[PDB]
Order: sequence, then structure tokens, then C-alpha cells
Amino acid sequence: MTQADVLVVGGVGVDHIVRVKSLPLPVVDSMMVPPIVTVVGHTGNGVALGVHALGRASAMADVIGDDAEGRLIQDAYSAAGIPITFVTHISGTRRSVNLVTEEGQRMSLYDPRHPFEFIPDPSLWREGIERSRHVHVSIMNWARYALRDAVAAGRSTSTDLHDWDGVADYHKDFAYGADYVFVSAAALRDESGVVADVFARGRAQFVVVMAGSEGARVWRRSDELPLRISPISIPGRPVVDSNGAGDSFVAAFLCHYLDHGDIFGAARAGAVGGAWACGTLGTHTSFVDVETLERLLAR
Amino acid sequence: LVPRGSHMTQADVLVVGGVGVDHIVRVKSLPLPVVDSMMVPPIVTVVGHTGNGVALGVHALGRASAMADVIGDDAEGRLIQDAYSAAGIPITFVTHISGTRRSVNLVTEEGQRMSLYDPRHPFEFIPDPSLWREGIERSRHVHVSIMNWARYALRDAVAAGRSTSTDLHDWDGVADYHKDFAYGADYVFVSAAALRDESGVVADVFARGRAQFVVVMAGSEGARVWRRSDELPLRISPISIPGRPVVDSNGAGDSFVAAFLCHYLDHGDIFGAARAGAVGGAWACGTLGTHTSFVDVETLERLLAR
Ligand SMILES: C[C@H]1O[C@H](O[C@H]2[C@H](O)[C@@H](O)[C@@H](O[C@H]3[C@H](O)[C@@H](O)[C@@H](O)O[C@@H]3CO)O[C@@H]2CO)[C@H](O)[C@@H](O)[C@@H]1N[C@H]1C=C(CO)[C@@H](O)[C@H](O)[C@H]1O
Ligand SMILES: C[C@H]1O[C@H](O[C@H]2[C@H](O)[C@@H](O)[C@@H](O[C@H]3[C@H](O)[C@@H](O)[C@@H](O)O[C@@H]3CO)O[C@@H]2CO)[C@H](O)[C@@H](O)[C@@H]1N[C@H]1C=C(CO)[C@@H](O)[C@H](O)[C@H]1O
Ligand SMILES: Nc1ncnc2c1ncn2[C@@H]1O[C@H](COP(=O)(O)OP(=O)(O)NP(=O)(O)O)[C@@H](O)[C@H]1O
Ligand SMILES: Nc1ncnc2c1ncn2[C@@H]1O[C@H](COP(=O)(O)OP(=O)(O)NP(=O)(O)O)[C@@H](O)[C@H]1O
Ligand SMILES: [Mn+2]
Ligand SMILES: [Mn+2]
Repeated sequence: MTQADVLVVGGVGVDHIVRVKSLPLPVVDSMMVPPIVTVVGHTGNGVALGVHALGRASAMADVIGDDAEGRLIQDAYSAAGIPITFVTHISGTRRSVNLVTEEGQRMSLYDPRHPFEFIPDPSLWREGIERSRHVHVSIMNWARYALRDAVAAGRSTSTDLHDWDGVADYHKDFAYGADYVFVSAAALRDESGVVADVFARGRAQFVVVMAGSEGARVWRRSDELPLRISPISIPGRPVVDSNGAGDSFVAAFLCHYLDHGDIFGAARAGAVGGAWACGTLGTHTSFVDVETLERLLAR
Repeated sequence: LVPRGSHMTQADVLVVGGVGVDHIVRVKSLPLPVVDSMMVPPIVTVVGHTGNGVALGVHALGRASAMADVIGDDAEGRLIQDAYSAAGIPITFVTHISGTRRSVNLVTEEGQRMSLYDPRHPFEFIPDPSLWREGIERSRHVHVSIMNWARYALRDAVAAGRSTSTDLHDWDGVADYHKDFAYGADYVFVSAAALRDESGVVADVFARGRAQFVVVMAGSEGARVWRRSDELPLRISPISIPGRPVVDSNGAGDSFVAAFLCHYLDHGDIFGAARAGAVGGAWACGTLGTHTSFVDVETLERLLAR
């Protein structure tokens, strides 16, 4: 209802976390695992929580289900002080089963669940856009038009492409359409070439590549080479689950860049918080606050 | 930690322990691919696990079942609860902080299953026998699922002169965990899967336990029934159902057990019941993991005539 700093569009669901000895899975008919937790998650949700956790004002706009999980999300967001605007789809809330090893390897078994061709009433995101400084668009299929609207409304825009080929046409609208572009180095064949293209064919102001344990890479039009942002080791806090890490990174970065306009400072800030999300198990269970950030950012 | 739920009438089969929740994920193929993210069709969340299987199968066969287990104060715990009220099945339970059992089942378009099982209860946890003792009094037969605490339910059930049965599932024949169930129950079911010296284990069970007979289930190869009297196992042909091809062998053992019991309680024919269980198990193979479907009396009797 009120002004928000970051509007997140889409990307809230439910995650089922199974801790396994190692990946690829053994050859068995039945294997016993430690407790399988069920948490609210998915990329958009991560960013929103992270922003809110940093004292800033976030807000959600997504398609959830008339599920039990839809309602879990609903008053989970009411538990925190986070505005959520949703429409319910018959097909139900997105959810996923994530396999995690005790050393960090992650595989995600993802259930988008919504009709690929489905578009919610644009008022879903359009009202958010009027009351928001920045818009983070998560790569739900319909969310592309939110980005379209957001840019047209002269809001700063961001997106997370996640694993993306660097080739596929699906992600492309987000890659070329958003001001600040985040993507995981995971499936990138020619990062150099992919970045260069985005700069050429899109309104990408800069491109931040997240590469797990080896940190993150920041690309600028001005620099032919990426600025390398080393991963942060937290004194007292070891890595447990790198799920929600990207979203946490993004959350910190945005919050920092919205205030300072320093791109590297924000990248450093994102490296923290990204690292903080690793000290906890379970996607989007723990986020860094302001006080904790500034202490570690002096470090 | 004092039992509650709904239980008032006489029951044919009391199932002790073994109810939980399954998360079913349909996968392209197994062994799992090497990737960071792949999309799958809708992941359904259904009530399941071994005890639940027996109880449901019995219920589907026109007889009266009933549950006694440890569930959680979970959402999944409450899922189970009014799933059992949807059907006409009495459940009596105690709640543990650690929550309801769960499992993640990976299933292929070919039938292949991997189960990631979460017992969740403290291994050393024992509910107050009042959980199952009222059940035992209002029941003709007691099926004990190999939950660790269920160990004493069986003992109590036996002392109450009820006929008893259990499903040991995978068992090498060496572990001491299963032994109390193996030696303590009247009708013993075990999967041939991890049995190294099947013969010797049986001989032992008969010798050191009160096993009246032992039913070895061997998937696609049918089932073997052992008696003290015959030195060789009687082989029960796997049954092919007309109109219903094999698609998913998930739930077959529990289904086998339910049908067997219901038949043996009525007729006392062991080979006859064994044949019925073969049908019940085959029906579960005709079922896809996501649908809960058990054979009724009519289909059973028809196919048992064939
Ligand atoms: C957020 C999500 O992003 C990625 O998923 C996207 C796919 O990569 C896209 O290809 C597209 O999938 C569509 C396919 O083209 C096609 O199958 C069509 O039928 O519809 C599909 C659904 O639209 O869109 C997907 C997003 O909707 C990525 O692969 C996936 O891993 C990402 N989800 C993870 C995010 C987090 C936290 O950041 C975890 O909590 C989730 O469990 C992960 O699943
Ligand atoms: C029903 C379940 O039975 C079997 O699981 C038992 C284990 O084989 C036992 O060794 C014992 O495990 C305990 C360990 O001994 C102990 O050291 C500690 O690790 O705690 C363990 C849990 O108490 O007891 C287990 C039963 O509590 C079998 O291995 C397992 O596969 C069986 N579950 C299947 C049954 C169904 C439906 O028929 C599915 O829903 C499950 O996903 C299957 O896994
Ligand atoms: N082991 C680690 N040690 C320190 N920092 C880490 C570690 N793993 C990840 N990070 C930080 O967290 C960020 C996110 O990691 P990464 O796994 O690359 O994102 P991601 O794979 O896209 N996660 P997701 O958004 O769910 O797809 C990285 O860019 C680092 O800044
Ligand atoms: N592929 C199959 N085709 C036909 N009948 C089958 C097939 N698999 C199993 N059966 C029947 O179903 C019974 C159960 O077999 P089995 O898979 O060993 O039980 P299980 O291992 O306990 N599976 P579960 O129900 O999860 O405990 C067998 O004894 C057969 O009678
Ligand atoms: Mn990501
Ligand atoms: Mn079994």
C-alpha cells in the first residue's frame, strides 16, 4: 500500500530440502536421509526477504496457488512486515525439491507449475511499479512485461538470469531489458561473448556474474575485463547451503547501490550476505542485517 | 504425549506405526543426470509409508482397519489426519516435536523408484503403550510396522493372544534391529532384496522365533512362502492383471500384505491368501505413484477364480 524501495516481481514458491551424502545419487531403491525441511523460497522470495532484512522496504508481486503452500507463503509474508500482492492460479503454487550435499553441491528439481502461456492481470505489477523506486524482475515467463512496464515507467530495473545458457531465447528479454543484470557463471559457455552481446543488444548498464565459491565477476562497457570480487569468509560462519545465496547477493547489492551509486561497493556488499546465506541451511532461512553488514564491510 | 484421535469400534486389522507423507517427483530417467537445475512435472504431496499402505489396502477390501502411530504437530501431520477421516479409518496417535515422517520419491516414466526416507523420530523414543493397547483390545489382528518403538506393541499384542504380522522390508538377515519383529510375529513378511542366505534366515526364524510362516516377496519374480513342514519354499506366481499393465511397482509390498491378511483372516488358507496378495501387489503395480488405488473384493475374487 505504501512506498517500497525494491519491488520484486514473481519468484515465490516452496522448497523441499533433502540433505544427501553426495551427488550423483547412489544406486538404490531406498536411502535414508536426515530431516527433509520445507521452507518458503525461490529466487524472488530470496531477494525480497534480503531487502527487508536490510532495513529497506520490499514488496512482492507473484502468482501463487490456492494450495496449502500458497497460504504458507501468504502469512509467512505477514509474519514479516512484507507486502505481498498475488493472484491465485488453479495449477497452484510453484514449488521445488532441492538436493544438497554436505559439502555444498546443489541440484534443483523445479516445478514452474503455471501454464507457460499464462499472463496475470498487469495490474498485478503495475500498481507496485507506481509505488516503487526499483524493480527486480524474476524470470517467470510473464514477468517480462512487468520489466517492459517498469522500464517504460522510468524505474531502475534488475533481473537474475541464474544458470542460463547464454544462448537460449527465453532469458533474452530480461538480459537485454534490465538496468542491472545478474547471472550465474554455471552454464555460461563464452562469458566474455555473452556479456559483450548483452551490452551490445541490451540496456544492461553493467553485468554481475556470480560464480559460487570463486566469488563474482563485474562487467562494464568501459572495461574490456571483469572486475573480480573475491568470496568472503565470515569469521565464525562456515558454508552449509549455497541455496538462496544468489538472491541474497542481489538483495545486498541492490540495497547498497540504491543508496550509494557505487557499483563495486555494492558488489563487495553483495559478496557479504551472499556469504551470510551460506552459513545457514535451507534456501532463504537467514539474511544479513544493516549492523552486521557494516561491521563485515569494514572487513 | 498422551494418545488421542478417533477409535471406538471393533477392527479387523490394527496397523501399528508406519504413516507419513510422500513427495513424488517424476524424473526423465534414473541414474540422475548431472545438472544444476532441471524442471519436472507437478510434485504432488500424498499420505503414504508402509503402515498407511496396509491400513488402506485392508479398508479397500471391505474390512475394518485402524491406525496407531507417531505423527507430528505438522501440516503434513494434519494432512494425514483428515486424509484418514476422509476415508472411514480410525487413527490414534501421539505427537513428537521432531514431526511427521516424510519421504521424497523419485519416479521414472518407466517405473523405476528411488526413495529418500526421513524417519525423523528419535530412535530411542517410546510412546506410552496406551497408544496401541486400546487398539489391540478392539482388534482381531495386529499388523506391526518396523518402527523401533513398535517393538513393544508387538510384544503386547502377542500377550493379548491376537494373531500378529509384520513387514521387515529390506533385511540382510543379520541386523539385530529387525530380529525382535522377525522372531515375535505370527505372520512374517520380508523382501527378498537384501536376503543373502534366504534359506538359512528362514530356518533360523522358525527355530528361534514364533514365525508360523514366512512370506518372502520377490518383486517381478513373484513370492515365496515358507513353512516349518516343507523344506522348500512354495512359489507363488506373479499375477498379470487383464486390462492393467505394470507401470509402477511402488506400494506393491504393502498391498500384497493387506490382501493376504484379509484373505487369511477369513479363510485360513495360506496358499489361497498368498495368491490374493500376489493380486493385491500386482494391482499396486498397475497404479501410478501419485494415485492411491487398491483392489476391492470383487476384482480380487474374480481374478482369484482365474
Ligand atoms: C528461477 C528459476 O530460473 C530458472 O528456471 C527457468 C528456466 O531455466 C527457463 O527455461 C524457463 O522454464 C520454462 C521452460 O522454457 C519450459 O519448460 C516451459 O514449459 O516453461 C518453463 C517454466 O517457465 O523459466 C524458468 C523459470 O520460470 C532456473 O532453471 C531455476 O533453477 C530457477 N529456480 C531456482 C531458484 C531458487 C532460488 O533462487 C531455488 O529456491 C529454486 O528451488 C530453484 O528451482
Ligand atoms: C519402513 C522402512 O523400514 C526400513 O527402515 C528401517 C531400517 O532398515 C532399520 O535399520 C531402522 O533404521 C534405523 C537405524 O537402524 C538407526 O541406526 C537410525 O539410523 O535410525 C533408523 C530409523 O529408525 O529402522 C527403519 C524403520 O524405522 C527400510 O529400510 C525402509 O526402506 C522402509 N521404508 C520404505 C517403506 C515405504 C512404503 O512401503 C516408503 O514410504 C518408504 O519411503 C520406504 O523407504
Ligand atoms: N562457498 C562460498 N564462500 C563464499 N561466498 C560464497 C560461496 N558460495 C557462494 N558465495 C557467494 O554467494 C554468491 C552466490 O553464489 P552462486 O551459487 O554462484 O549463486 P547461485 O548459484 O545463482 N544461487 P541461486 O541464485 O539460487 O541460483 C556468490 O556470487 C558469492 O558472492
Ligand atoms: N513388476 C511386477 N510385476 C508383477 N507383479 C509384481 C511386480 N513387482 C512386484 N509384484 C508383486 O507384488 C509383490 C510385492 O513385491 P515387492 O516389490 O518385493 O514388494 P516391496 O519390495 O515391499 N515394494 P513396497 O510395496 O514398496 O514395500 C510381489 O511379491 C509380486 O507378487
Ligand atoms: Mn541464481
Ligand atoms: Mn517392502
